[PDB]
Order: sequence, then structure tokens, then C-alpha cells
Amino acid sequence: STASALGKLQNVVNQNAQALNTLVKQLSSNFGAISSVLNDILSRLDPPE
Amino acid sequence: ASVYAWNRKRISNCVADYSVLYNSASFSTFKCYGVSPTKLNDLCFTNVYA
Amino acid sequence: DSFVIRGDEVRQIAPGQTGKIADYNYKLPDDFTGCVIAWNSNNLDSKVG
Repeated sequence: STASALGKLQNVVNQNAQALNTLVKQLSSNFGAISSVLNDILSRLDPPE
Repeated sequence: ASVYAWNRKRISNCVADYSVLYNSASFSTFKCYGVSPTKLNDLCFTNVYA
Repeated sequence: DSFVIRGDEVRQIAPGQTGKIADYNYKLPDDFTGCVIAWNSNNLDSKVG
């Protein structure tokens, strides 16, 4: 009948999922460059910069 | 026009070749910042300003 | 390597540079190491005719 009796396993699963989600989300940051996608940078300008 | 009244034109709906501008040596300064001058032929824009 | 150039085109002599003679007559590697020297020779390498 009663749920929420297995909080520890759910905590483990949620922590792993959140870590993976933040890791995959970190892929959309400029870090000070002109774009967050590498193909546009490659296709918009020559190597030296 | 004078510098304090710089003349602005908007260009759109055209096919532009920039090689004919690069190869010509009539220009003393041909300085490009955000893009490589040789790649302009492979990019498509909208609402160009001159 | 020695040659004779127009006075204005002197700034074409640089690595990672493109131009008429810089693409059809003389090419400099991007990772070039060394020195470049140039001096006017109008009084010698020019003719009144």
C-alpha cells in the first residue's frame, strides 16, 4: 500500500541521472568563444584563429 | 555623403560574388574580422547592410 | 630567398596571408620561422623610361 519506502535506491538512480544530464547539458556553452558549435566555427573562418 | 551623414543601404534577395571584390587590387584596405574573406562564397545571409 | 616587389604589396609577405602573388607566385608556410627584410630600391631598380 504505502509508497516512498525505498528512498535510498531512488536517490542513487536520481543522482546518477542528474549527473549525466548536467554533463550532457554542459555541451551548450561558449566559454568565451564566438559559437558553441564546432562546425560553424570551422566553416566560418580560416585556421589561424 | 559626409562622415557625419554616412549613407546606409540595405541589400537583400541577391546572389553576391565576393571573389570579384577580393581579387581586384583597387582597394588599399580590405579588412575582414568575423569571417575569412575566402569563405564568403559558401555562406548564405539575409539583410546585408552597406 | 630574394626578389623584387611593389612598394604597396610589401604586407603580403607574411605567413597566413593571401593575395595575387601570395597565391600564384609565392607562398609562405603558416609555421614559418625566420626573418623578413625589405628596402626601397627606387633609385636603382627603376628606369626613367
